[PDB]
Amino acid sequence: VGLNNLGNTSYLNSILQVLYFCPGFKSGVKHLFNIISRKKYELICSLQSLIISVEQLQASFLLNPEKYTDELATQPRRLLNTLRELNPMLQHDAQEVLQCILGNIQETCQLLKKGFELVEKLFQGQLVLRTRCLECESLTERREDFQDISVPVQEDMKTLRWAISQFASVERIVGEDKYFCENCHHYTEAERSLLFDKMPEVITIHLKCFAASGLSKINTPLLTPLKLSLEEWSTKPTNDSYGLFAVVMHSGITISSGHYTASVKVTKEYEGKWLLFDDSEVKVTEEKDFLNSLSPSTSPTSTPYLLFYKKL
Amino acid sequence: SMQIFVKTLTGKTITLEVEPSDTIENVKAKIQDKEGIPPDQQRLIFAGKQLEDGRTLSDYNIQKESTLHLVLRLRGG
Ligand SMILES: Cc1cnc(-c2ccccc2C(C)C)nc1NCc1ccc(-n2ccnn2)cc1
Ligand SMILES: [Zn+2]
Repeated sequence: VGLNNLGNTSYLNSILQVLYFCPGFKSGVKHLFNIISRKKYELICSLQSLIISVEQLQASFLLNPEKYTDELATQPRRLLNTLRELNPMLQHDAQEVLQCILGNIQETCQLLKKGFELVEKLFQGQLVLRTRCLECESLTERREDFQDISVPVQEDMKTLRWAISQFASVERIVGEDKYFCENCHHYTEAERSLLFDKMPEVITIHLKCFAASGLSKINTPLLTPLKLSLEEWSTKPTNDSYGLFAVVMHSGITISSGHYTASVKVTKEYEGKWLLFDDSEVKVTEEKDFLNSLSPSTSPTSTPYLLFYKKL
Repeated sequence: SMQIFVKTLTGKTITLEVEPSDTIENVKAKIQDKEGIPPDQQRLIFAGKQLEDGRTLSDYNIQKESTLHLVLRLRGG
């Protein structure tokens, strides 16, 4: 169809498909849109236009699938125009696009303040970074915000729990990377560990599916679980667990080009299924079937790149 | 002047000796010396914000034990 041009911005489409199905994101955008309307800002205005456009498409898809194909091709130019205005960025990185959109919304909220905490409540957490000098055994702490967790995918079949351990478990920095202890006034070996203090509603895992010797893409994925618990690396005991609801995958043999696809979970009959977005095509999938396709044992061509977990 | 940490592509932490007045491109040159990744292919994230070239470390309130996260660009379209 005429929607074939959708493929060019597949980095943006995957991020906007994930944000549309995030719990509370489109409610937060509407709340900001209402405030801006009576204030009389383009990012909020174009986002609300996109959400209404998708809402009309989604409603038609549910009720009359035959006329969904017609309406999807009735005015494709309208949909493509709002994506050109909404693009915050060639071929680009999906995680970088998400960082730009979320940063733009955050700046609008802060400027509007001077409901206004949409990004912070949804995507922003807090880390506690501890360093322990192996000579004097003194502890120094740093507090840093985070919006997403960057974990490795190979050591240099592995699970996501191994990847987070590489991120947050105690690491010993030695040799050329000796810590400089102010107490010892000397270079000493040290142990670094990361802990989660404040927890966002949505947990984003940025998989480093790329390596350096010269840069190459790692096609082998990790064993992604449906349930995620961060109690192993948390400052306090928490019974809160997280469930996977969105996956952004990258197809290609290199890091310099490829295609982005997004798989999201519906939260009727469709509730509990996974929607696979491929340019202009949408496929409803069972949770059992989608998870098998993610298995590294099947050698998927689409490499998982971003995982999204919502608090239960 | 101060020693910051960088988490590399494999999750391993390396250390950098930098100045508060150091530009971002200067830090990327220091990372290339230890990791071998060209500065144009590097993305540095501090406290959830990507560090843009032309700014300095003092602009981002980067202190001694601050941790930068090093990621690449996985381009797609
Ligand atoms: C073809 C297509 C591709 N992208 C998107 C889309 C979705 C969300 C946010 C942004 C976008 C685009 C515009 C960037 N939407 C599409 N089609 C509409 C649609 C929507 C929902 C469903 N659906 C089925 C069961 N629950 N919802 C079915 C069809
Ligand atoms: Zn010491």
